[PDB]
Amino acid sequence: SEEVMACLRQERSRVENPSQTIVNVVAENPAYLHCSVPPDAEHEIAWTRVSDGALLTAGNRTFTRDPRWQVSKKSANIWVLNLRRAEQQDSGCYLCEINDKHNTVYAVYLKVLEP
Ligand SMILES: *[C@@H]1O[C@H](CO)[C@@H](O)[C@H](O)[C@H]1NC(C)=O
Repeated sequence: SEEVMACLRQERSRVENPSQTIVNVVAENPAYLHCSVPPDAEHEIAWTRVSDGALLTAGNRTFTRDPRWQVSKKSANIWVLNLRRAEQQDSGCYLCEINDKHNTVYAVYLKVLEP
Protein backbone atom coordinates (compact mmCIF):
# COMPACT_ATOMS: atom_id res chain seq x y z
CA SER A 1 0.00 0.00 0.00
CA GLU A 2 1.35 3.37 1.12
CA GLU A 3 -0.23 3.54 4.57
CA VAL A 4 1.81 0.44 5.38
CA MET A 5 4.90 1.73 3.59
CA ALA A 6 4.89 5.04 5.49
CA CYS A 7 4.60 3.07 8.73
CA LEU A 8 7.59 0.81 7.98
CA ARG A 9 9.62 3.91 7.01
CA GLN A 10 9.54 4.84 10.69
CA GLU A 11 11.71 1.83 11.56
CA ARG A 12 15.11 2.92 12.96
CA SER A 13 17.44 0.00 13.64
CA ARG A 14 20.84 -1.45 12.83
CA VAL A 15 19.59 -5.05 12.64
CA GLU A 16 16.77 -6.10 10.30
CA ASN A 17 13.38 -6.42 12.02
CA PRO A 18 12.92 -10.17 12.73
CA SER A 19 9.24 -9.93 13.77
CA GLN A 20 6.24 -9.51 11.48
CA THR A 21 5.75 -5.97 10.21
CA ILE A 22 2.15 -6.39 8.96
CA VAL A 23 -0.68 -7.90 11.03
CA ASN A 24 -4.13 -8.47 9.51
CA VAL A 25 -6.98 -9.54 11.81
CA VAL A 26 -10.77 -9.81 11.68
CA ALA A 27 -12.62 -7.39 13.95
CA GLU A 28 -13.55 -8.63 17.45
CA ASN A 29 -10.71 -11.19 17.33
CA PRO A 30 -7.37 -10.98 19.17
CA ALA A 31 -4.32 -9.41 17.53
CA TYR A 32 -0.69 -9.99 18.49
CA LEU A 33 2.20 -7.62 17.76
CA HIS A 34 5.64 -9.09 18.42
CA CYS A 35 8.78 -7.10 19.16
CA SER A 36 12.29 -8.60 19.19
CA VAL A 37 14.46 -7.21 21.99
CA PRO A 38 18.29 -6.94 21.53
CA PRO A 39 19.71 -9.07 24.39
CA ASP A 40 22.89 -6.96 24.73
CA ALA A 41 21.08 -3.65 25.28
CA GLU A 42 18.74 -2.06 27.76
CA HIS A 43 15.80 -4.48 27.51
CA GLU A 44 13.02 -1.86 28.07
CA ILE A 45 10.30 -1.64 25.39
CA ALA A 46 7.29 0.65 25.03
CA TRP A 47 4.35 0.41 22.63
CA THR A 48 3.14 3.53 20.84
CA ARG A 49 0.03 4.12 18.75
CA VAL A 50 1.10 6.49 15.98
CA SER A 51 -2.38 7.78 15.11
CA ASP A 52 -2.71 9.75 18.36
CA GLY A 53 0.75 9.26 19.89
CA ALA A 54 -0.66 7.23 22.78
CA LEU A 55 1.85 5.46 24.99
CA LEU A 56 0.06 2.13 25.46
CA THR A 57 2.57 0.16 27.55
CA ALA A 58 6.13 0.91 28.68
CA GLY A 59 7.51 -2.48 29.69
CA ASN A 60 5.60 -5.01 31.77
CA ARG A 61 3.00 -2.32 32.72
CA THR A 62 0.01 -0.88 30.84
CA PHE A 63 -0.60 2.86 30.43
CA THR A 64 -3.76 2.94 28.36
CA ARG A 65 -7.03 2.54 30.24
CA ASP A 66 -8.61 0.48 27.42
CA PRO A 67 -8.52 -2.98 29.05
CA ARG A 68 -8.24 -4.78 25.71
CA TRP A 69 -4.44 -4.16 25.69
CA GLN A 70 -1.90 -6.32 27.52
CA VAL A 71 1.86 -6.80 27.21
CA SER A 72 3.51 -10.15 27.90
CA LYS A 73 6.85 -11.95 27.61
CA LYS A 74 6.50 -14.67 24.98
CA SER A 75 10.21 -15.59 25.09
CA ALA A 76 13.50 -14.22 26.42
CA ASN A 77 13.83 -11.89 23.41
CA ILE A 78 10.22 -11.44 22.22
CA TRP A 79 7.58 -9.19 23.79
CA VAL A 80 3.92 -9.38 22.76
CA LEU A 81 1.33 -6.60 22.74
CA ASN A 82 -2.06 -8.32 22.99
CA LEU A 83 -5.10 -6.47 21.62
CA ARG A 84 -7.94 -8.50 23.08
CA ARG A 85 -10.74 -7.42 20.71
CA ALA A 86 -9.60 -5.58 17.59
CA GLU A 87 -11.90 -3.00 15.99
CA GLN A 88 -11.71 -1.20 12.67
CA GLN A 89 -10.61 1.84 14.70
CA ASP A 90 -7.57 -0.14 15.91
CA SER A 91 -6.05 -0.46 12.43
CA GLY A 92 -2.95 1.65 11.89
CA CYS A 93 0.72 1.96 12.76
CA TYR A 94 2.30 0.89 16.06
CA LEU A 95 5.85 1.52 17.29
CA CYS A 96 8.00 -0.72 19.50
CA GLU A 97 10.84 1.44 20.88
CA ILE A 98 13.77 0.00 22.84
CA ASN A 99 15.81 2.18 25.18
CA ASP A 100 19.05 0.70 23.83
CA LYS A 101 22.10 2.87 23.17
CA HIS A 102 21.02 3.53 19.56
CA ASN A 103 17.28 4.13 20.16
CA THR A 104 16.06 1.21 18.09
CA VAL A 105 12.50 1.57 16.77
CA TYR A 106 10.45 -1.15 15.07
CA ALA A 107 7.25 -0.59 13.10
CA VAL A 108 4.17 -2.84 12.98
CA TYR A 109 1.09 -2.09 10.90
CA LEU A 110 -2.16 -3.53 12.24
CA LYS A 111 -5.05 -3.90 9.79
CA VAL A 112 -8.41 -4.93 11.22
CA LEU A 113 -11.07 -6.20 8.82
CA GLU A 114 -14.78 -5.99 9.64
CA PRO A 115 -17.15 -8.23 7.56
C1 LIG B 1 8.25 -9.08 32.91
O1 LIG B 1 7.26 -10.09 33.18
C2 LIG B 1 7.82 -11.39 33.45
C3 LIG B 1 6.66 -12.37 33.46
O2 LIG B 1 6.39 -12.80 32.13
C4 LIG B 1 8.60 -11.33 34.76
O3 LIG B 1 9.16 -12.61 34.99
C5 LIG B 1 9.73 -10.33 34.59
O4 LIG B 1 10.45 -10.14 35.80
C6 LIG B 1 9.22 -8.95 34.11
N1 LIG B 1 10.36 -8.13 33.75
C7 LIG B 1 10.46 -6.82 33.98
C8 LIG B 1 11.73 -6.16 33.54
O5 LIG B 1 9.57 -6.18 34.51
